[PDB]
Amino acid sequence: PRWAVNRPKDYETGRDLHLITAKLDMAIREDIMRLRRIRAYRGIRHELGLPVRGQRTRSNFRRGQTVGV
Amino acid sequence: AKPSYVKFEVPKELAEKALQAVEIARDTGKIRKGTNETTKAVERGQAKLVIIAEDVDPEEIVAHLPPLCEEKEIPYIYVPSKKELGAAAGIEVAAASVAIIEPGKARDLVEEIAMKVRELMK
Amino acid sequence: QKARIKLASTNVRSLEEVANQIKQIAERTGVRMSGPIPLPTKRIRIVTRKSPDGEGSATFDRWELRIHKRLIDIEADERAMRQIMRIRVPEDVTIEIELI
Amino acid sequence: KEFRYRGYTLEQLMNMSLEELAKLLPARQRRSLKRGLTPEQKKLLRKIRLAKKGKYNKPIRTHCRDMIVLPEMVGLTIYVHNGKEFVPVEIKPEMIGHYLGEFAPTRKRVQHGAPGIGATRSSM
Amino acid sequence: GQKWKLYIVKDGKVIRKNKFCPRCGPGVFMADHGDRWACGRCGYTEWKK
Amino acid sequence: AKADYNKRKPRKFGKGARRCIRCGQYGPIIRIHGLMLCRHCFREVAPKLGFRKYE
RNA sequence: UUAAUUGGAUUCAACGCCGGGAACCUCACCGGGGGCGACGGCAGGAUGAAGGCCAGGCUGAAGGUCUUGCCGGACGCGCCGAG
Ligand SMILES: [Mg+2]
Ligand SMILES: [Mg+2]
Ligand SMILES: [Mg+2]
Ligand SMILES: [Zn+2]
Repeated sequence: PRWAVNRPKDYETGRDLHLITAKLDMAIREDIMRLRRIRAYRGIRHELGLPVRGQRTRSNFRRGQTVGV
Repeated sequence: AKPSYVKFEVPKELAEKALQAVEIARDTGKIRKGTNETTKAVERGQAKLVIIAEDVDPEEIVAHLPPLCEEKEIPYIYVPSKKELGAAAGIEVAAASVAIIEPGKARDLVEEIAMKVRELMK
Repeated sequence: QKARIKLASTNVRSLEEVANQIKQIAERTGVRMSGPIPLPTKRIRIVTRKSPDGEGSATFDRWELRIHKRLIDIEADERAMRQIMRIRVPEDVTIEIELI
Repeated sequence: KEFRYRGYTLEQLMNMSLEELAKLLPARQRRSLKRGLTPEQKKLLRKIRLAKKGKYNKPIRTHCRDMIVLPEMVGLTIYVHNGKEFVPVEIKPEMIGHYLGEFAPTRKRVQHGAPGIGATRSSM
Repeated sequence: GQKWKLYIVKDGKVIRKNKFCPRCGPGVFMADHGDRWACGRCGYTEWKK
Repeated sequence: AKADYNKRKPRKFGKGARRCIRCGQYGPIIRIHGLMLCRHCFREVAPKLGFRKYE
């Protein structure tokens, strides 16, 4: 069925495709690069390494070292 | 209209029936002043007693009622002065034409003076 | 040929008085009346915070309002129908009559 | 290396009815178009079409951050309010199907300073 | 001041340059837009000659 | 017109569509069984309405 | 940190608390645009106050303002007290 493939309604050809391994990786990278070129909000969030889907960042998502006073 | 417009003389009876016959009708009637407001009134025949004072200069907005006198019945009289014209019917300002429609108990004198003006000059 | 009467009030005693009056009216006449059936009570419960501000321990009020009900069936007899139509109920009792 | 959105060139996208185009956008945009445009978006679209016709040679400034980018808007420059100012956006073909507000950030990037008094248990 | 003119009025004949609204009666006057009848209160898209 | 710049929009949902009938406050409105009262106002008028604290 | 990231509460007895799960409203913050002075009086005002509008500019959008002229008839924040 067409609703089971992992890339339906392709952005370039418009068809329903299933990708594996290197082609899948390069397709995902291309999608993120497209978001970055047009300077969209999600592209900036990808560039800065910050949560993309609207999470709060004051409490969790902490990855670093303690800063003293 | 304006004293510098020779229409006829200044009868005392015309003033008596034009000025002293509205105070008894002011409390039992309506008043519509203003040349522009009355112009629509006379044009559609809304007015009933048109007392045209000779106080408005120049002959710009006043040269509309005499030209319209022959177009409708327009029972009209003339007023000598304006200062008490507004006081007689209206408010403490200078009045140019106080039109009263359907006055109360002001029929005999107004009708007689209207007939007198009809036989006087039209 | 039968009438159904529904009674509801927030005071039990007034409801009992009205029911007893209807019962006696039926008794003083030749007419069969199914006894007053007690329907389940309505409870309206509201729980609220007590303090106006938010400081201090949290404590709650539990307010409750109770509504009692009764059901009476009687056969339509004009001699008995007029009497129950003229009985006067207190202002805190609701009555409704229908013919089935 | 040209631009194609579902296998369609830019010209083919230009000569499409609004209903035809909505079948190619994602679900959210299709629903938004299916419910019609708000009056403010109607006025903005009128100004855009007037500019395309060769009239209205003035900057196009707007408050409508929720307007969906359409193919006929490609090539213009629009100033979208971000809360205190209008920032310029140059529409590229790959922006079809996105909201305008996606290109006008509302917050400034954060550069942390030294933690102050009360930032740790021992600093109070 | 005073705005009552542009109506062709001579010694005894009064005619109005500005017509009245067909929705209303006489006395009301339109503007002088020249493109169309402003009508003052109702508005008309007529392309007055 | 100048008066049009003082009238509010007639909303039908949201916190702005409901006010306490006794004090006019927005927010903590009790909507049970048609009551429209603040949690503050309901405490001090509950006995008059016939409510009681049985337990 | 920021244009603003509204404010109250700091041991038990502050921190899923203010019934606080805020897309608009809520809203108290930030950027921008409009509106409001019963009642007394002062300039003013039917030779028309105060007020309202077809189209078109300014504008995020707006008779809000201006352009263009059409309306309505008795009050009057341009000024002082007061609300
Ligand atoms: Mg909560
Ligand atoms: Mg929420
Ligand atoms: Mg909000
Ligand atoms: Zn309340």
